[PDB]
Amino acid sequence: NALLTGKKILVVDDNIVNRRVAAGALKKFGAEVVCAESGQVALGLLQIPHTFDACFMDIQMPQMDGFEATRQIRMMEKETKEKTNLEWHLPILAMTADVIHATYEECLKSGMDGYVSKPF
Amino acid sequence: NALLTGKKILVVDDNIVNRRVAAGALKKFGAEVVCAESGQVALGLLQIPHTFDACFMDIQMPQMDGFEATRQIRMMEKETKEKTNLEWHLPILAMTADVIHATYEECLKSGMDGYVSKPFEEENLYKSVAKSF
Ligand SMILES: [K+]
Ligand SMILES: [K+]
Repeated sequence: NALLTGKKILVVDDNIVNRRVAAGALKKFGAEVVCAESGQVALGLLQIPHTFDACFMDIQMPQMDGFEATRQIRMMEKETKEKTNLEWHLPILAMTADVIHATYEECLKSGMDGYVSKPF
Repeated sequence: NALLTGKKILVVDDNIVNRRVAAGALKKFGAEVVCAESGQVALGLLQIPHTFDACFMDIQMPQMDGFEATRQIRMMEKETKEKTNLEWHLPILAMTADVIHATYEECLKSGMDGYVSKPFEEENLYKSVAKSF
């Protein structure tokens, strides 16, 4: 509960800056981190059984986005449930930062002066 | 005498709940509020010269979104500056909540267990230096 020692985290992101920064953040608390740059690579790493304890899922990726990739992880797990009678549920947290920042850049680009924080 | 007393706010939003909430809230601070359901209505209300002190701009609207409408509010001001030399710069604040809500609803629908709001900050950020050749 204080450190991530003994945990293995999958970071999926198609931005090399995100992959490097997330991994260093998680490694500073002792996580073993594996990075994937695409949904296909992530699905290949998540063949059941795998040893990952949690996954950070970039929602915006070409060819397969994070929603699709998640849908297929859940299909993989449902298949395993049916054939092994054990329930696999990898924790998956979406990484949305790049949808929100892109949104803020179009606001500024269009000429808006700011935005409402925690808006109406 | 309340905080926005004497101020007139244009709320542009195509969702009736936001219009009702934004306007009620702003009126409690003493603002006179006008609501618009579309960018075209907003552009019509912002004929220069106008009496609006601020504008809240829904970024996601059919037919004309808030970026477009903003883009044309700025052309109006630039045209005025060019032709009259008078400086108009309406304050425009983006309303982005419903884009974040939809994204968050899509995460749930796909099967994710949650989301990270704030991005990963890097540790030694202001610790970098400019090194000279
Ligand atoms: K991305
Ligand atoms: K909207």
